[PDB]
Amino acid sequence: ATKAEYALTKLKLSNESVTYCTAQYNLSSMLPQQLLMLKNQTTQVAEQTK
Amino acid sequence: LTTEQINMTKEQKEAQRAQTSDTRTDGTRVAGSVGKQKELYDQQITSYKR
Repeated sequence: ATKAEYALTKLKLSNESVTYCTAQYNLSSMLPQQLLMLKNQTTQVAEQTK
Repeated sequence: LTTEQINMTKEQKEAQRAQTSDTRTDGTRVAGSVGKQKELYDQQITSYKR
Protein backbone atom coordinates (compact mmCIF):
# COMPACT_ATOMS: atom_id res chain seq x y z
CA ALA A 1 0.00 0.00 0.00
CA THR A 2 2.84 2.41 0.78
CA LYS A 3 4.21 1.48 -2.64
CA ALA A 4 0.95 2.56 -4.30
CA GLU A 5 0.68 5.94 -2.54
CA TYR A 6 3.99 6.93 -4.18
CA ALA A 7 2.48 6.55 -7.66
CA LEU A 8 -0.56 8.53 -6.54
CA THR A 9 1.64 11.46 -5.49
CA LYS A 10 3.47 11.36 -8.84
CA LEU A 11 0.20 11.57 -10.77
CA LYS A 12 -0.77 14.50 -8.54
CA LEU A 13 2.40 16.24 -9.73
CA SER A 14 1.29 15.62 -13.30
CA ASN A 15 -2.08 17.29 -12.67
CA GLU A 16 -0.50 20.22 -10.80
CA SER A 17 1.58 21.15 -13.84
CA VAL A 18 -1.53 21.45 -16.04
CA THR A 19 -3.26 23.54 -13.38
CA TYR A 20 -0.32 25.95 -13.52
CA CYS A 21 -0.41 26.10 -17.32
CA THR A 22 -4.15 26.81 -17.41
CA ALA A 23 -3.84 29.58 -14.82
CA GLN A 24 -1.00 31.15 -16.80
CA TYR A 25 -3.01 31.09 -20.03
CA ASN A 26 -6.00 32.63 -18.25
CA LEU A 27 -3.85 35.45 -16.89
CA SER A 28 -2.04 36.12 -20.16
CA SER A 29 -4.78 35.89 -22.78
CA MET A 30 -8.32 35.90 -21.33
CA LEU A 31 -8.51 38.76 -18.81
CA PRO A 32 -7.46 41.70 -21.07
CA GLN A 33 -10.17 40.76 -23.57
CA GLN A 34 -12.77 40.87 -20.80
CA LEU A 35 -11.42 44.29 -19.85
CA LEU A 36 -11.89 45.45 -23.45
CA MET A 37 -15.47 44.17 -23.38
CA LEU A 38 -16.18 46.11 -20.18
CA LYS A 39 -14.70 49.26 -21.73
CA ASN A 40 -17.06 48.75 -24.67
CA GLN A 41 -20.05 48.31 -22.36
CA THR A 42 -19.61 51.56 -20.41
CA THR A 43 -19.95 53.72 -23.53
CA GLN A 44 -23.13 51.87 -24.49
CA VAL A 45 -24.54 52.77 -21.08
CA ALA A 46 -23.73 56.43 -21.77
CA GLU A 47 -25.46 56.27 -25.16
CA GLN A 48 -28.55 54.78 -23.54
CA THR A 49 -28.64 57.75 -21.16
CA LYS A 50 -28.56 60.06 -24.19
CA LEU B 1 -27.23 52.07 -33.52
CA THR B 2 -28.02 53.95 -30.32
CA THR B 3 -26.35 57.09 -31.68
CA GLU B 4 -28.32 56.80 -34.93
CA GLN B 5 -31.60 56.47 -33.01
CA ILE B 6 -30.56 59.55 -31.03
CA ASN B 7 -30.39 61.37 -34.36
CA MET B 8 -33.78 60.05 -35.52
CA THR B 9 -35.71 60.91 -32.35
CA LYS B 10 -35.03 64.63 -32.82
CA GLU B 11 -36.60 64.56 -36.28
CA GLN B 12 -39.65 62.73 -34.93
CA LYS B 13 -39.92 65.30 -32.13
CA GLU B 14 -39.83 68.24 -34.54
CA ALA B 15 -42.26 66.63 -36.99
CA GLN B 16 -44.71 66.25 -34.10
CA ARG B 17 -43.91 69.75 -32.82
CA ALA B 18 -45.24 71.05 -36.14
CA GLN B 19 -48.77 70.11 -35.00
CA THR B 20 -49.07 72.86 -32.39
CA SER B 21 -46.68 75.72 -33.21
CA ASP B 22 -45.72 77.28 -36.52
CA THR B 23 -42.04 77.74 -35.70
CA ARG B 24 -39.77 74.69 -35.51
CA THR B 25 -37.67 74.65 -32.31
CA ASP B 26 -34.61 76.70 -33.27
CA GLY B 27 -36.89 79.24 -34.93
CA THR B 28 -37.48 78.36 -38.58
CA ARG B 29 -40.80 78.07 -40.38
CA VAL B 30 -42.26 74.67 -41.15
CA ALA B 31 -41.82 74.29 -44.89
CA GLY B 32 -42.41 70.72 -46.04
CA SER B 33 -45.60 68.71 -46.57
CA VAL B 34 -47.34 70.40 -43.62
CA GLY B 35 -46.87 73.87 -45.08
CA LYS B 36 -48.62 72.81 -48.28
CA GLN B 37 -51.54 71.45 -46.25
CA LYS B 38 -51.89 74.77 -44.44
CA GLU B 39 -51.77 76.63 -47.76
CA LEU B 40 -54.51 74.36 -49.13
CA TYR B 41 -56.66 75.06 -46.08
CA ASP B 42 -56.29 78.82 -46.55
CA GLN B 43 -57.18 78.53 -50.24
CA GLN B 44 -60.24 76.44 -49.40
CA ILE B 45 -61.47 79.10 -46.97
CA THR B 46 -61.10 81.85 -49.57
CA SER B 47 -62.87 79.74 -52.21
CA TYR B 48 -65.75 79.14 -49.79
CA LYS B 49 -66.18 82.89 -49.34
CA ARG B 50 -65.98 83.61 -53.07
